[PDB]
Amino acid sequence: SRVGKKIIDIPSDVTVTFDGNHVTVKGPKGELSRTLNERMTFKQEENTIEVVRPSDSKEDRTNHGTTRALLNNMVQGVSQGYVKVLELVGVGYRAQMQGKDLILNVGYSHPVEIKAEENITFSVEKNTVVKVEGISKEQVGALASNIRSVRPPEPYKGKGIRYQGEYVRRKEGKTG
Amino acid sequence: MKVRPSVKPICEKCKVIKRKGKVMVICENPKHKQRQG
Amino acid sequence: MRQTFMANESNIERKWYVIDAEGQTLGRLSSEVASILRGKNKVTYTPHVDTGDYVIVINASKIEFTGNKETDKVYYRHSNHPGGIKSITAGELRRTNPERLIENSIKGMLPSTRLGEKQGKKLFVYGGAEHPHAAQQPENYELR
Amino acid sequence: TKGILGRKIGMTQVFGENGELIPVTVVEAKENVVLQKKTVEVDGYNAIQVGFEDKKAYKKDAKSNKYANKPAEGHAKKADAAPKRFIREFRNVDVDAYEVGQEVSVDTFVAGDVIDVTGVSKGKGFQGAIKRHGQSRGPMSHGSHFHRAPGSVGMASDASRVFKGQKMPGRMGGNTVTVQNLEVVQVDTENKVILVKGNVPGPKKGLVEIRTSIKK
RNA sequence: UUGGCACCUCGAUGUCGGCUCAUCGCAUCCUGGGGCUGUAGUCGGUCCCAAGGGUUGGGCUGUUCGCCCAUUAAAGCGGUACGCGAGCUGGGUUCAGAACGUCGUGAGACAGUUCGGUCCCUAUCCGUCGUGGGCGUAGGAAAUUUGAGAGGAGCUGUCCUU
RNA sequence: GGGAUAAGUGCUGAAAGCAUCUAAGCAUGAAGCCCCCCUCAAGAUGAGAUUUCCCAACUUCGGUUAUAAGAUCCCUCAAAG
Ligand SMILES: [Mg+2]
Ligand SMILES: [Mg+2]
Ligand SMILES: [Mg+2]
Ligand SMILES: [Mg+2]
Ligand SMILES: [Mg+2]
Ligand SMILES: [Mg+2]
Ligand SMILES: [Mg+2]
Ligand SMILES: [Mg+2]
Ligand SMILES: [Mg+2]
Ligand SMILES: [Mg+2]
Ligand SMILES: [Mg+2]
Ligand SMILES: [Mg+2]
Ligand SMILES: [Zn+2]
Repeated sequence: SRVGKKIIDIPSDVTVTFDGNHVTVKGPKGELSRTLNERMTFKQEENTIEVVRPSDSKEDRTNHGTTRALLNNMVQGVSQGYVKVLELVGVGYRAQMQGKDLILNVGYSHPVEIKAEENITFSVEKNTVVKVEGISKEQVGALASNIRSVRPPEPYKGKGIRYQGEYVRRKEGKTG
Repeated sequence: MKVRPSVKPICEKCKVIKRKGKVMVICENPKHKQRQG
Repeated sequence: MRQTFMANESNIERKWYVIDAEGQTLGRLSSEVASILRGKNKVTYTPHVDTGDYVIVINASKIEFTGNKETDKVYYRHSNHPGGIKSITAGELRRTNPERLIENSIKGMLPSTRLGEKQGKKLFVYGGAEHPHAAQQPENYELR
Repeated sequence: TKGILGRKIGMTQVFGENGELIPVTVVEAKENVVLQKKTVEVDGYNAIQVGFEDKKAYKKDAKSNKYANKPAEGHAKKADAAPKRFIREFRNVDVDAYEVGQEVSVDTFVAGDVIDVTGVSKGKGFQGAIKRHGQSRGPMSHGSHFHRAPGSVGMASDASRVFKGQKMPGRMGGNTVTVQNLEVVQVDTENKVILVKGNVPGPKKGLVEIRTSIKK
């Protein structure tokens, strides 16, 4: 597992500490703690960490790769954070902030409220660019996915909520 | 979704995967989604 | 010449044991407990009388399964009414009624006789670590 | 959440604010007293036991249920109440809002309250499948010898039996019945009566139990 | 389904259709949830999950079917002795009468037709629906009760607003 | 309305540097499942719980006794049959 073998670089401002399996990483933006695979060992250097698997079994290789990826994601989340940006397409499709919550008006007969969660921040720009910012990559993905699934893009005019870089397949709606 | 005993690539972008014990094909082309059954 | 010993109620002595389900496999714990309840572990075993002991099983909620039995082992019952099949999975039954799980597992390994019913009545199962039978002074029993 | 016990007096009607005709049942609900208070600690669940309709005191050679026996008299005297004809528990109420020995007046309910009414339906005795189960008759003519019979009770070799739940003649009525979402039309505190919109189960003089409606 | 076989039943296992009463399966007719679409919308096509409930009156014919009228959200397909005649019917079919066509010298005969034509039984056992008595539940009683279990229910149109 | 799900839909994610709803992990998702609603229900022989009532003499001193609380017989009846 190349991903497992690869070493995680710790920025000077980030501190990683292990309690058996459970690990916690603190940094400028917050703290992230989770339980990693119990059969994986960690070589904790002053400026870097390495993940070690006991064997070359299928399960060991898979868990090695995923553990390395998860720990690296924790480190980068505390360091820089993660952001996902959605944009609204369609006349009248708008978003705005009701304090911390996000209210969307996308062609429904009612507005849709998405309640903010811990460690997550919503930001609306130009009424049509929503962005979710957080420390947890998983949480950012989940909340952005909920926002997009409120009304995903349709193919005949592209209207709806999309990830800003997303490619939306387009179809020719009307023919004689 | 195409559900059939014969699941296989329809184009070179089709990708054979396995989810929950089921052979599937996922593709950029939605017509090519296949689940074995 | 007939000389085989026969136990009877005058000379049978039934003890009380406690067995911890925690970390044990349902069926293997069950088969051993059933042997104990029937008295197959006594040199005076006599088939037409109950020579077995009382068993208390604690931590029933911490019994474990292998494979996918938690989601795939289904217990069915019938109400004797048309269409009256009801089912509950092994995992859900462990969640909601672990005592019943252990009891049915063990009682299914006892003969369907009047005597087997009586012997199965000597079983006491508790989901937690406590039992109300301190008065019976039960001894810990180690499986296998 | 409220509860009270009463007797069914009978049906009548009232004219509403717009002149609409409102059928009502009159329930006389005098002399309700909290006899006992059950709690999770002692009994395992919360409820108030209500006794309704004073009966006469214990006497030596009592021959009917009109006179309280000694067990009932002790139970009621513990609450400091006269012995009661009917005793029912209400689990839907807040036990902390009641004291043992308290009166429960009809004024606990207000006009407009949505309520469930429970009673014992009128008895009909032994009844056939047409009346008891609402089945169809056979033909009355065209050579028929099947008018009020219940019809086929099974199939054949499969299953060589009648299934449980087969509908057959037997005693009809006399069942506990709850009618949901009736309304309190009026409360008359002078006469200790509640007007319930519509009809409720049971014969006249039958015990009825009124509760705040469970669905909301 | 049409058959093949001839293994139970010829000291009898009543046979089509209808009526009454259902019950089960799902390979789903509607309603619920989805994927793909040569899905603009409204509609549709096709496939997947799903058996909770629901799934109509009439004309003709013994009919089952089928066609037709008028509806409906829909008018599902099957199993249960082509479910159910000790629950009902008895129109067809399969007795004795009579007749037509036809065949036969004839007596007669015809999955050809026609008109007429006896449907018994007081429930012993299991089963099922109700309703009592006994004993048990470690004193004898009156009330109020928990809920392990079990049963019931479960469907859908139209219109208004957006 | 709640909980868990189906077909699905995804997030994060390696095996397999990419990709990937899946392996670990986390979501979401049906008139269906388990509840919520209605009725029966401790012969639930595992026979449960609460409140109240009754409580002595005589004995071969094992035990008995009629009585207690209570309930019936019999009688007048109906909302019950
Ligand atoms: Mg093919
Ligand atoms: Mg007649
Ligand atoms: Mg049978
Ligand atoms: Mg032969
Ligand atoms: Mg014979
Ligand atoms: Mg299916
Ligand atoms: Mg269905
Ligand atoms: Mg038949
Ligand atoms: Mg028959
Ligand atoms: Mg005839
Ligand atoms: Mg012939
Ligand atoms: Mg005649
Ligand atoms: Zn392709």
